[PDB]
Amino acid sequence: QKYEKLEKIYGTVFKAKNRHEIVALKRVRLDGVPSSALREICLLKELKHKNIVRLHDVLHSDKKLTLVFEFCDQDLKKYFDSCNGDLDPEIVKSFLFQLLKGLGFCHSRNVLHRDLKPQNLLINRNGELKLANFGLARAFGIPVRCYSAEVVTLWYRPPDVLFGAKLYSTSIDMWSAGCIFAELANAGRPLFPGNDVDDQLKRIFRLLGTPTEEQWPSMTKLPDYKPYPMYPATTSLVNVVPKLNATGRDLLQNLLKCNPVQRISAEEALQHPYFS
Amino acid sequence: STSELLRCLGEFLCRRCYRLKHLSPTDPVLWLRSVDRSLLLQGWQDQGFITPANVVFLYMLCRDVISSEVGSDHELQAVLLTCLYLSYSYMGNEISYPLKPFLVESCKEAFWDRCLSVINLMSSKMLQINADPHYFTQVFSDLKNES
Ligand SMILES: O=C1Nc2ccccc2/C1=C1/Nc2ccccc2/C1=N\O
Repeated sequence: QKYEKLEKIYGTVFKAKNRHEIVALKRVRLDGVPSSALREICLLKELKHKNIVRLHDVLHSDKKLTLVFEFCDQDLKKYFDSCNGDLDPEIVKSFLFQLLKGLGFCHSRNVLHRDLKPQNLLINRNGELKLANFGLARAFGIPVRCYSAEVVTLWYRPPDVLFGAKLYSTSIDMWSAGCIFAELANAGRPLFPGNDVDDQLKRIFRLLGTPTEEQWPSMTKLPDYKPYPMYPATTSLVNVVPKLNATGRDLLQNLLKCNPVQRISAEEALQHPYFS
Repeated sequence: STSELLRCLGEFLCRRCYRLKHLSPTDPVLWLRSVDRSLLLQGWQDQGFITPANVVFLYMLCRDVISSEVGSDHELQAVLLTCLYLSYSYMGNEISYPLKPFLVESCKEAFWDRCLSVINLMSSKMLQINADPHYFTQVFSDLKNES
């Protein structure tokens, strides 16, 4: 309680100051929101990287947990509103790079984010991008029977999880990263804004192609599989991402694979020709 | 086997809390099985959390957290259940769990203080057990040897 509060930007983020540095507070009521916030604290204490939001301190007073984080000027969503209907190709490149760098770091420390979307990405005035909001994140590596399919915001949720998959790898955040890449490169609008699970799958498949049992053998065994009508794979993503070069589009298709095993990893994506 | 590992943990707590000689290694197990059982109240969890791996993880916390000088079984239950709560938070299949069955102490403030204390000490090991399979094997081995 030595933080001077200011403008009120699972919890609530406030801009604040101490006496000197400006910060963001996340205040959390203690009266399963808490189990979720405890997990976020545990993970962030162990993930220090320039492309991941920094947790400075954790406070406990009057039946509240205050997590004290670094402050960034905006999230990517508000960034999209500030400039309008256009990011320079170089800014697209820079943001994807930093995203993949922070995501590559998480994955290499055995952490899945499971909620990649523009509201969870922070942007400084200096053009630094940081991953935030690890409330849905988790550590992996101990052989488990399964996780949870209740993960990722709808528009960023991959088809295997939409098909009810409870088991998944780092490839889950890679689909989400691809969806963000398309937002960056078009005009900051979601690539797949479905109304619900069914309609989401329709949108993905209409653009990419309903996957065959050839491309994705084990799909019929997923607990909420349904056989959609067999739409044209329109692999010329050119019409959806017109300000992306041939090289950018190649990487974008490799992120956006329906079969989680076909998805490029963060490490491989950074070695992609797109970047240089 | 989950059955064996829980007994190894209940044995460990008796070997740790020497002040509780009236303790049978079966009692801690009962406390752990009871919170698991009632969480099956359809929307807290559709499956049991207590598995061989999760007991191992639980043991990891307890070994470094439970004081040898624990005064009572109510105080032991209290810290044991805190550790269990952090196990559910960190390792659980579901994205979150309630407080209810975990809180047995009257002072709520103390519970949360303990949650933060354990986290500030164990956070690196909580990740390392997951990322570093040699370390997982070592802890599983120790737990096995507590028998
Ligand atoms: O400055 C921040 N530090 C954080 C730490 C954790 C989570 C969020 C933030 C955060 C945020 N700063 C913002 C400025 C404008 C709009 C949204 C945010 C935001 N988040 O939406």
